[PDB]
Amino acid sequence: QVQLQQSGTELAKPGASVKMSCKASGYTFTNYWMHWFKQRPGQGLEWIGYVNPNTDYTDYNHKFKDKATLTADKSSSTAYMQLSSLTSEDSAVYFCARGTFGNYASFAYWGQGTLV
Amino acid sequence: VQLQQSGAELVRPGVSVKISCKGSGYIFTDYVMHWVIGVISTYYGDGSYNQKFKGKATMTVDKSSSTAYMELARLTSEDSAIYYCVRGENYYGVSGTMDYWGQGT
Amino acid sequence: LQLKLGNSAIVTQEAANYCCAYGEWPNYLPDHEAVAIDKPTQPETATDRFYTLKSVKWETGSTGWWWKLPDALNNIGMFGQNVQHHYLYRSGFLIHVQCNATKFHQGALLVVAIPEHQRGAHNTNTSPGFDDIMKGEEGGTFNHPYVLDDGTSLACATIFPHQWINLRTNNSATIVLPWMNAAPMDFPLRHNQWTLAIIPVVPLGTRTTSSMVPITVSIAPMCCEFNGLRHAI
Amino acid sequence: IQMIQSPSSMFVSLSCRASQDIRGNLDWYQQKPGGTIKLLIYSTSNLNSGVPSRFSGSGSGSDYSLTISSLESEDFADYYCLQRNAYPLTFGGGTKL
Amino acid sequence: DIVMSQSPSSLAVSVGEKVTMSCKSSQSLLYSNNQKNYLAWYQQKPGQSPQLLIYWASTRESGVPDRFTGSESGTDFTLTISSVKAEDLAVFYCQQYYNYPWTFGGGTKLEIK
Amino acid sequence: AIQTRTVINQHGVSETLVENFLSRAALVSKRSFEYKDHTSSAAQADKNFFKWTINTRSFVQLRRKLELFTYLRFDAEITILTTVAVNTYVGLPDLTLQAMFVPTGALTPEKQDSFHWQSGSNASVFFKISDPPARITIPFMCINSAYSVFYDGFAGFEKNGLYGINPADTIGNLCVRIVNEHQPVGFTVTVRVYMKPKHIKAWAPRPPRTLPYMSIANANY
Amino acid sequence: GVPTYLLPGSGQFLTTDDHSSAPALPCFNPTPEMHIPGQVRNMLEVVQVESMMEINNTESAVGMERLKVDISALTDVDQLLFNIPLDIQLDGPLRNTLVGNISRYYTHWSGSLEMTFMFCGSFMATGKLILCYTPPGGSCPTTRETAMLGTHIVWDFGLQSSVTLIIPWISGSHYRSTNANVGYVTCFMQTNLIVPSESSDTCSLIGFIAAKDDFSLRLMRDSPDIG
Repeated sequence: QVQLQQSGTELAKPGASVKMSCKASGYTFTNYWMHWFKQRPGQGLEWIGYVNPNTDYTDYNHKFKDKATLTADKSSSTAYMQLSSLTSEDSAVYFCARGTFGNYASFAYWGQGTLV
Repeated sequence: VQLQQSGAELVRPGVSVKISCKGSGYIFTDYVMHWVIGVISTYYGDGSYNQKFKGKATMTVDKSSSTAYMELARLTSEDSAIYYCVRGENYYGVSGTMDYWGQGT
Repeated sequence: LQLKLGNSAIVTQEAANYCCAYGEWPNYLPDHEAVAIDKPTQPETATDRFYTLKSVKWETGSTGWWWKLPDALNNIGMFGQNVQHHYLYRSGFLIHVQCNATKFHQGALLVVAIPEHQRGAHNTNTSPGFDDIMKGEEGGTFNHPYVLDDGTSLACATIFPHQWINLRTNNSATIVLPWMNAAPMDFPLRHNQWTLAIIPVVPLGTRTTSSMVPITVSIAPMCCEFNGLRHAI
Repeated sequence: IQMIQSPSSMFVSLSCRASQDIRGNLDWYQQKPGGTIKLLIYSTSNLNSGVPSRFSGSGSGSDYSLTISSLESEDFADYYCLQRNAYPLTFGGGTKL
Repeated sequence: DIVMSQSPSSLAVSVGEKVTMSCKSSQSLLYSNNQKNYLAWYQQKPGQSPQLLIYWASTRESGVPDRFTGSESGTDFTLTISSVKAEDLAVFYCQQYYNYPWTFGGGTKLEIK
Repeated sequence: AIQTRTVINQHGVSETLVENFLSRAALVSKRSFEYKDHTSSAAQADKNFFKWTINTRSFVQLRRKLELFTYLRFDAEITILTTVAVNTYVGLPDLTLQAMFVPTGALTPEKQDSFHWQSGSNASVFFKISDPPARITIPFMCINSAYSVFYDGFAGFEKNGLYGINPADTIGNLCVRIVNEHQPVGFTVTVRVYMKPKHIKAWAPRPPRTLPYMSIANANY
Repeated sequence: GVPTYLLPGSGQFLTTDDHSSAPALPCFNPTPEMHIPGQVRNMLEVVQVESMMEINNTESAVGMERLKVDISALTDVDQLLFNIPLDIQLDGPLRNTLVGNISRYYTHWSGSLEMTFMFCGSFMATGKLILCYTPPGGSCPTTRETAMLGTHIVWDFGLQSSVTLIIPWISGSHYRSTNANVGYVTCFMQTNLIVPSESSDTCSLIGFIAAKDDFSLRLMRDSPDIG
């Protein structure tokens, strides 16, 4: 049994920042990359970036290079993603997925979402 | 060795008739009543009819009266011929020859 | 690393294997004083040649091939001319199957030789005719290879003499076939004893489209003899 | 890279093109309206472990397609496609089914 | 069905000759146990019922004079009258009774001159 | 479904020999000829016999078991069992039969009584019903050295030939009749024939068949 | 002459008797024997031939896609590929083999077996598997960690392409219900598959089976395969 448990929903005034989390349990952490997604309601999904919890090395989409930051925590088995400089266009649901052992970016396991 | 039967009759079409052949001069339940090729075999027998005369002819036998009846339902005007009985001969179960003939009706 | 039989030569062998169909070698017949004794010819010096057939094409969607060995050689050469006007023969064969792929292909073939392979037509009551069996030099194609086109099994089809061509390990197979028949000599234009059949169990693949990966079959009549055609008086 | 979703809605041979060739390397995802996503097809021909057999995928050089034989009650969910040839990863549009 | 056709088709002869007449059958009429061809020969004088002359194609009925003896083989049949007389005017019949249904011959009427 | 287990100990390999595998007297042909009419023709009375060719690919219980091999060599050992039936007397008669064996190249009879049943050059057996049943062994009568079970070829040298029929494979039918010639009008005589293939030799095993049969002349699935 | 009396059981007809018979044609010489190659004398020469099994025990696998299991580069590092229940009489991978069609005619069987796997990927591809055998006592393992503590081999198919696993002893009968859990041969993934950028990412396995030289059969009955 593999579970990806995200936090609840919240909102913020424009100009502030906010932080989320995707706590993973049921498998071996620090082997699988942790990707992050964005779904504006009424539209398709969109890729943000990932974090490598083994080596703490990240890689972002070019559109979301200055908005989001991506960290990882080995002790509590939790992946965080903190936004910055929120506007009205940064209101969507936010997903987290697990990659593959061979780093192939297949997305068998998902989260439930966090509305902003 | 004499086969006496009904004399002569002719009706209008739509009426069923009956012809009876009285056999005398030989012992009964040993021969097969032909009709000139339906047989009756005279010993609790049903007999095999012809295919063309299958629905037209229907017949039975009376062992005590020594007669061989024959019914013909739904007569037409094509029936202007002579229908009568032959004694036949039945040895082992095979149908045999055609020995003595009837009078004529 | 080669093998040479008379006129033709094959330089293509990786290693040598000599499958024997049932433990025996093709050999001449003993005590033939009662079977059409007319001094049989023994044309062993003039017929033993590798008649290399055409190259067939193995893709992903392929499903098998089959030849019939007295039939595929009826119209070729010194065997194909001796098979008319000699009316009886007795021979055994030697088959060399060899595909050729690189170190990036993958797959597996089953090279089996089936004695008296009576075929059967799918989902009808009409037995097949002369033009569905006697193909000749071009072979055929399995319609339903999983049942070997006669209702039997392919999983149990290793009871016949067989070898494997696993493209990771090797690319060659060699079967030697003796005379497998009830009668001592047989009629060559209407009866076919053996049936060579190659079947891809695991289909091939690569990143690009499926390659041609050609397969080449070479047949050689080993110890052949026909009747006698020239007599004293 | 840009990918297009060739039908926009369907009321079942839905397909998708691409800007370039992607050499297979395409997945098919389905999103239930509750908010759960699971994949169906990966590497344009295989199937996931735990999907019913009706779904099937077809492949080409650059123009790929999903194929369903028979429909179903809770089959009605929008279908996405993903390329993984080169970063960044681009999804499709989706067919509200 | 076995058809019984007759070839001479109502011959007309004089008194004192020796006459025969053909009867054709479509197939074999040999009974196996008997090894005897089932064939009956009749004679109907005008105004009365027919009468059995020869049965089994070669056996004379008791009560028949010796001028009536005819026999053939194959699928062709005949009856031979030794002496044609002025009282033998009839339509002669040949019958097979080997297989149901039993069919009669064509009928050969004798004309006495 | 109760799942039970027991330790099995056994020695010796003599129940898997080919001689012990292909035996034990399977029924091959059961057909009865009966009488219901008080009178019959003289042509129906010449059709009170039967015949059956001894090509034994009739019952698929033994056909599938026989097609594990390619060439076979054996002999027959026929056994003919005869019982009687009804439809005011209830006791059954005691009557004599004949079972003539016609090999290849001899003429089979076309009638119940014909000069073929009296020919001395074929082995006829005369048995009653109130005896133990008749038994005849029939030797190996192919002209090859083995019976070809599967034959990959055509019969004659022409286009329109039957596929997969070996002309040198048949043995030759046997014919059974009642010799009493009196037409028992209310009875029914039933004849059961058995075969025990013995002195078995077998060559070249084959994979067994999975899909069901579709004809008795070929393998069409 | 000699005085005789009849026993009870005189004139009966067993179908399983061995007595002589009256010859139909005395003084008839059959055609003499010829050396036809490949004579079988015993039906244990047929069950000792290797013959492939149906590893792919999923449902709606139609055709000759049952004879192989596909492993790909997008697979997980700890999951099972297959398991073979060692039941000859039951449905599964060993029903339609060569050892499971001859032993339908006989009731009791007991002997040792011999399995053989074969990897059919490209020449470049590597990786490791693990092949666990479970005796008839214990149950089938579900994780790789609990499966390692049994009897296992760690098979590296980058160097070899065939392995051989010896099954120690199986036995079975029909018990008029049916026995079960005679053993399992399960296979887990050890490392992920490694292919270059030119070979395909999908590889396949093929499994074989053949009885050893101490297999045995007894009490012949009739097969239910065609009835």
